[PDB]
Amino acid sequence: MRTYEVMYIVRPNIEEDAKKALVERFNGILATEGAEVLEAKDWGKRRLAYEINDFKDGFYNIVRVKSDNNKATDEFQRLAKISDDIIRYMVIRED
Amino acid sequence: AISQERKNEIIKEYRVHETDTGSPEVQIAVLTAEINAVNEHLRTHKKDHHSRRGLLKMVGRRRHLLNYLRSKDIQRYRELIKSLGIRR
Amino acid sequence: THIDYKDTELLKRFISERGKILPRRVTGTSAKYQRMLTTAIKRSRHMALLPYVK
Amino acid sequence: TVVRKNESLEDALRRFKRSVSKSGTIQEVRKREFYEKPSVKRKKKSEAARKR
Amino acid sequence: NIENGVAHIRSTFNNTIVTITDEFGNALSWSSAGALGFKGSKKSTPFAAQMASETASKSAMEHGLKTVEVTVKGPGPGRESAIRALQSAGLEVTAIRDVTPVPHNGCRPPKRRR
RNA sequence: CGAAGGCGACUUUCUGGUCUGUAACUGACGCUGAUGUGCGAAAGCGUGGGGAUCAAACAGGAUUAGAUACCCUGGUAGUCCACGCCGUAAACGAUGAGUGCUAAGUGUUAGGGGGUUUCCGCCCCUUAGUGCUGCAGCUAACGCAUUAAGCACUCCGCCUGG
Repeated sequence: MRTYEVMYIVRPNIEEDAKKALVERFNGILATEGAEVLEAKDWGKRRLAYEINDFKDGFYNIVRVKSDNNKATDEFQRLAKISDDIIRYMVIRED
Repeated sequence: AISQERKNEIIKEYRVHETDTGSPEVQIAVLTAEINAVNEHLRTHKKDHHSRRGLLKMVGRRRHLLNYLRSKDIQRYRELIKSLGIRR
Repeated sequence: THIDYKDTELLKRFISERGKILPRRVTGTSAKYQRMLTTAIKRSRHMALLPYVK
Repeated sequence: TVVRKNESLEDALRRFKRSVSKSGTIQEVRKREFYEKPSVKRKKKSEAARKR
Repeated sequence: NIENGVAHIRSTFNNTIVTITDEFGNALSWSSAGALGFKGSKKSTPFAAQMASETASKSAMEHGLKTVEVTVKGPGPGRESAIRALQSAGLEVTAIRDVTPVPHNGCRPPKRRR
């Protein structure tokens, strides 16, 4: 029912597919489980404004979820600091 | 706190006439389930004290409809006391 | 319409150039116009698109 | 954060003192010297601003 | 070693110390700002940051660095008479930076002085 | 915004509640509000993160004619927060709460109303308010005057020398 649109970043020293295969684990979170995902805004070369992971680039990743349960974002919220590839998220909702 | 389709759901099953919103019985499941909402919703937030009087001040707004159910027609009050579960 | 926090181009003329936010009085907008633009600023500022300070 | 070059140091001193002037940096560390109470911080937020 | 560095000062209200260093801080020499016999209400001078500025600047003698790009990180009486007056040595001051600590309401600050 | 104590980097969760507009409906379903129940600012009785900064108590240095006072720090609980409260403030808008009516101008917060249009801005109707000046009436005067202390009605509470 609610439309959650998380915004994580990945480590921007990557290729196109192994980035997408990394967020394929996120597509198993933020596109499966009855999500009916409209789009996947995973951006390329933005510049990271401050020195998180001391990086030269930044690959912004807005992925929508849409569920009446809110499992996906808070699942990957509980995943994020544990793993060592994901850095951000910013979910939003609108009605 | 209460969604539009759900009140418009209970006017199908519990109205006294057509366009009868504001009825005594049309704020009982609206009252007590939204209590039962906030009964569990302030079970989460133990300091939801302003939302606590939100349902208690409309206990009397339904009770005055139960109070109004006496003087005009008492058989509707025998009907509506025995319709659902409300004490006293 | 509502301004999203990715259309910086019609938003950055309201910001301060050295890291901060300019107010609503010198910018010439209304209160709801400022406040919904502030959400576009805040979700840009806090989420690294606009910075805090550098 | 402002580099002043292609000149002498006088307008560079008059840039540094101006970059200090157009900033909530020296005013902020002037603001953050001691504590004013929130019963009296609104006396500053009214006698300088509600009269403006 | 020469031609690059940072003249890293933090010009306080008393005793504006000057430490010349590289662009990656290694502090070739520093100067205590009371080195001109300034003890009480005396290191708050223009001249604590005029000659004791060059008691380590003219007496650098180690890198021979000439492009300095001095950085200030605090308020003081010898602040404008530091960036001018580190160039009392005449050391081609180029890039002054007002990178001072501005906490977004950092802690609980102290009490008013009665 | 919140009844009030109050509420401040934010992103999200659960919500409260405010308000406008259309006003659909029930046919006054209201107000005071003794009892009762809550909140209840700060400090104090105590716990665990607290002693980083601040800081009672204590300390040091001198000034000063006088000290350790006005100057200064170090620093103890107390601090910060969570975990129990106590039931107190100039908790004052020094105005209890609900309803009718009598000069204005002036900004401003939200919704509805538009005329030109504007390249999103000018002018103006209205609602609810937030404010600032200001009749008649008022008081002892201050001052109030649509966010009445004016002109009327209902209820509670309180007062009558120090």
